[PDB]
Amino acid sequence: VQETTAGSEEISSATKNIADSAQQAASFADQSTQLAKEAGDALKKVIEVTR
Amino acid sequence: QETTAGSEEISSATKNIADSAQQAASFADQSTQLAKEAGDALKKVIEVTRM
Repeated sequence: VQETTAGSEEISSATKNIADSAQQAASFADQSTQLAKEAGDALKKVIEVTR
Repeated sequence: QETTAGSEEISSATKNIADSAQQAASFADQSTQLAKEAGDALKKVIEVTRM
């Protein structure tokens, strides 16, 4: 039970690290998706301008 | 027996996160690579425009 609790404690520690890292990775993925759509909305009025 | 059942579902979850992570890391590499070339080709459209 002590062996198991020690491995369970490691799984828990890792599951927090994955859960905090993914919530910040996702937030930069939604910021990056917005800066791509924005830089696209910019660039198409430079394609319209070059035309 | 309940722990054994749980230890199977943790393995399924571990694998689902490991696969999701690998693929997402591939997509992130493919994404950073095209934002370098798209920006290099835009630092040339700025020179054709200013020309």
